[PDB]
Amino acid sequence: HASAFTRTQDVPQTELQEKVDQVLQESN
Amino acid sequence: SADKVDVMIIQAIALLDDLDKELNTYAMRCKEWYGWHFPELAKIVTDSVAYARIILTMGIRSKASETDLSEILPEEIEERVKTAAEVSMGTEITQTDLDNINALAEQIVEFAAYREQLSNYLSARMKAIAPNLTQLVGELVGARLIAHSGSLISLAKSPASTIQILGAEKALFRALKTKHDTPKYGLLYHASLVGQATGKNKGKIARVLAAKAAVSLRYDALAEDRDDSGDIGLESRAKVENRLSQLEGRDLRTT
Amino acid sequence: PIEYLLFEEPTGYAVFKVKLQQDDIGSRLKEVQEQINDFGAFTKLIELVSFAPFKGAAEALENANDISEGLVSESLKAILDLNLPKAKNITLAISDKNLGPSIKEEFPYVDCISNELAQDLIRGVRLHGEKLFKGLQSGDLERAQLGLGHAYSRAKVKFSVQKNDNHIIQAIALLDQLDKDINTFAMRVKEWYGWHFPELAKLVPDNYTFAKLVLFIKDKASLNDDSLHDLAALLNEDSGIAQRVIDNARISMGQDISETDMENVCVFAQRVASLADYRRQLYDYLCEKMHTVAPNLSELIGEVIGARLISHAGSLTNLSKQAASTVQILGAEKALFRKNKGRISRYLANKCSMASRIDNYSEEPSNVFGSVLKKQVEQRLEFY
Amino acid sequence: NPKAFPLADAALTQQILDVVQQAANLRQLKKGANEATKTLNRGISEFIIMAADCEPIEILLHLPLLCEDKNVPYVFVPSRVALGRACGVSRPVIAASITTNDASAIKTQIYAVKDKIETLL
Amino acid sequence: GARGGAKVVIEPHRHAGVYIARGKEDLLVTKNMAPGESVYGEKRISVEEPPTKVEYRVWNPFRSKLAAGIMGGLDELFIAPGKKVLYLGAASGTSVSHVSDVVGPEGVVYAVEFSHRPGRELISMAKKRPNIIPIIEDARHPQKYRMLIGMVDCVFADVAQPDQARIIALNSHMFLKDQGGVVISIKANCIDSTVDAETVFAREVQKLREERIKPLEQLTLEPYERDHCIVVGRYMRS
Amino acid sequence: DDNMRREVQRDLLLIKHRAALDPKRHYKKQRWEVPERFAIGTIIEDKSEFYSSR
RNA sequence: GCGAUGAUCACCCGGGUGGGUACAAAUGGCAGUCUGACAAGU
RNA sequence: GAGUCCCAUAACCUUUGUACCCCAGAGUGAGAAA
Repeated sequence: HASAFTRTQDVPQTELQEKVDQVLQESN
Repeated sequence: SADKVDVMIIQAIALLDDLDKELNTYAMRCKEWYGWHFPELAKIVTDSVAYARIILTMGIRSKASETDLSEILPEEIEERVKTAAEVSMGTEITQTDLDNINALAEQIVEFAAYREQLSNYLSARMKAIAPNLTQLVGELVGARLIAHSGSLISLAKSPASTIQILGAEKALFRALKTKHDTPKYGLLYHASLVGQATGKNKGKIARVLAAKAAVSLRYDALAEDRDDSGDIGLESRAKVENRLSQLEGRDLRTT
Repeated sequence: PIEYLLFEEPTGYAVFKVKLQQDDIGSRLKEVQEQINDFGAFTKLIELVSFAPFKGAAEALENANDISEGLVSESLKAILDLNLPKAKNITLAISDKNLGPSIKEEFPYVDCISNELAQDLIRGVRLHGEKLFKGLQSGDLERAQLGLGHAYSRAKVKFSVQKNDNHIIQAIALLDQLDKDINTFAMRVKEWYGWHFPELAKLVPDNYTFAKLVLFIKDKASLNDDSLHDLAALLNEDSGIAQRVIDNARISMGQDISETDMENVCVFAQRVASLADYRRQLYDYLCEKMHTVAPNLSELIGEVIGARLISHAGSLTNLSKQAASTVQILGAEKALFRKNKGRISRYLANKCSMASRIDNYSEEPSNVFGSVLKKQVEQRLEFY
Repeated sequence: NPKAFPLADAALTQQILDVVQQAANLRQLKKGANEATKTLNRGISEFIIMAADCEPIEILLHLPLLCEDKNVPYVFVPSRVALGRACGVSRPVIAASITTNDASAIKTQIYAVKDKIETLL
Repeated sequence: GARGGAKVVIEPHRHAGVYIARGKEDLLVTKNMAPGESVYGEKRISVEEPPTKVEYRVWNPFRSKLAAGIMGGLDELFIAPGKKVLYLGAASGTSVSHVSDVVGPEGVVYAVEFSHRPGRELISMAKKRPNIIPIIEDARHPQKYRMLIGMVDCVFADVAQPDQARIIALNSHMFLKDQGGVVISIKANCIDSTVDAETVFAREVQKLREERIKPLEQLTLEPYERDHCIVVGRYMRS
Repeated sequence: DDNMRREVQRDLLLIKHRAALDPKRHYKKQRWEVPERFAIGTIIEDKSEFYSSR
């Protein structure tokens, strides 16, 4: 079942999700 | 003496009856005109003064969401206008349209501010020109009694029979010519004592009150050295109250 | 094969899960159709699973459009994402077929349905309305529908307050009302102060001036040379009233009234002063609005006169609608437009009708045409 | 998109300008805007023709409002100069009306253009 | 005839919300949702009742096809006080305001129009009438404005199109409750001018039947109009 | 109201016997009975109809 | 050096009568200010 | 004993003063000038 707790999109839908994941790839 | 002229009385009541009218007419104009921006207010708040004060507090519906209407409206009503504001249906208005409507609302509240002022002043005139009448019948009735006659002397010169039925000449003379029952309350129906009575006793107290209304009045009109105390009216009031009490103490229904 | 149902409310978007699937072969049987009406049966078929109310009025219109052109909004995407499992393919029932491709693009794993079976349930959802929301806060749909109704409509027509002309009709009705009431009160002020100083009422026939002068001269006994100059400053001494009031106040017939009486005269006179000041303010507000609303018609005949004609027709749309002859008689009761004289009135009536159509039907009317039309009238005036 | 809409193509203006001429000969034509307005109030018009080059164009746009309210077809022709010439009057005509008469000698082609104009709308 | 100084006796008609004004001329009349003005210049009547001044509006049968319909003696009118009404082809408030009178404050009228220009008048008119909801949209795509419409007791259509019957069906399937009312006005000339007026009416009745609409009644609108009829039918989903 | 005014009663008589007043006016055959409920109205004309119908 | 964006089209002896619309005033008219000794309890 | 509840705080009529009107009215629809 769809759950908020685990991301179900498999790609970052919200532009926020774009920005944060960029740092995470950048960080480590 | 400048403080004992009845011509001031007859004008002020005429002004008061006038002032009620236009303030009503302006009230509908505000409701319709402001109703364009927010039509749902009229159903919620019916009072014109409270209605007008809202537009002063809130100019636009966006401002309605956060503005506090506690001093104007109770808690239940003030949230209704808030909820109506976002689901409102009226269009947005320019500041130019906002300004004059606010200025119109300024007139509405001001007229209420003066209308009570005239009412207070009229009461002051009532207790100074015909005090004994006021204690018995009241100020607001007392002003119209003299106004119908046109002068304190003229009403005083009249008998008690006319005073009770002074305000229903239309029903009177029509009834007299058509062999039908005549009015029994006339203008005096709106006195507090008549309101206290019930059923057929209303007719009784009207007759009793009017007889004492003449007693209190014709002291005021023809007194050379009346004290501005209203004592005769006060004792006259007690007699009618005693008459009302025993009259109301009756039980038509058998025990 | 349906499991989830998408429904839209004026308050927000509602998703439903289909607990039981109605018989499809016997869809047209009366017995299945009666169930859709029956709330108890319908609740067994579906259950409200989600509702996300719109944030405000603006969002509803934007989504209301996006639904209309068969588009998916950000709000719709978020709700469907949270509810629909990834999954072979989860089936969603939707009223609009056009929204089908849009939903498929954003979510490849969802298959949309718009067959009669979906329509049948969608009808049931809309049938029972808030009763299915099981106490969740959905406001009142009927009013919210009213909330969105003209909002959706006026948007497409691009309706604006600029085209609105009711403000003119209200202004004229108020202005004449103000003039009557200013006069009526001002007369009462004259009677009120007439007792105290009857001659002065004769000296200053202008009622507005009289209220101001009474405000200064509350008591006729108070007479000073400096006060004479002050009341002389009020208006001008050309009429000589400044000297007359001093002389008259010295020898005048009015019985002195009480301090309470004089208090009301100035207070009432103050009220008359405010209304005339406001009436002047509203008159100016009328003047500018005609230049904005009907620059041609106002420029031809005048702001006030044009307003009265619009009020007579009931709306600028009505005035533009009427034929030239009807327009002429529209203002024939107050002689707004007024044998050779009659010809000009008929001539002017057509050009007034000529202009009203221009103003009403132009989103942002100008006065370029209004100028030349009047110049055409002027040439006719000289010719006759 | 323009206020002038729909505008007949060069061919259609010819048949529209055809019908008006016989209507003028048969006394079945009302010429000028205010007459056209009157006919719509009485509901005695098959359809009404307008010139798209009217100076200004806003003056004749009230006629569209009446027809669609009354479900009457309407169309615009490019030239008021040409329209007036077909009307038979020596002055430009911005708007014209064909009056209702099932007893016209020119009934057939009126209903013919009345079909094309409806398709145009 | 109905000249200003004259007086009339206003009485209820068989149909709820419809009133008759008697006198030298019998006028079909209804009470005004918005007293003090006329929507299309129509003739108005004023009554003093305890004293408040209630106002009455005349229906012109020639202008309003429904009013002509009532006049010919329709057995049943689903349009009634406290009923949800959806009006197709609402060109203006000429008839919608009249319908708005019958439903009253409790009910509403969902007015549907396509062309923008008449809508502006409709929007202005719907403002003064809180019970009128105008939806400026093509009736051919009810999906576009399903957003704004709830249950509807009766669906009325005066759309003068060859394609009306499908338009009625999609709306009726989508908005009309079961056992709800359907009132269609048909113009033979618009549909198929090639064939007589009579055949068109028979054809349209057939299209209603296959759409699960049971026709209840037929009326022709002479002397008020030609080649016109009102169909009254009930939507039997079962 | 009970004990209705004579003028209202006379008016109702005129409508019932409306057939006979004018020789050139004729009406549908009808049986008119006083309604259980009714109102009397004064009819107000439009401004544009000043000459035509006033 | 024109025009469908619109040409053309009540009484009496220049004057007096007559009439209509809107506002204001009348201490002008309708228009005349009810009756009069019982009532109430045991 | 007896109609406030049909504004005697009023309606209508007469007289008076103020400002307009006597062209047709769903006004008409092709002449005018020479």
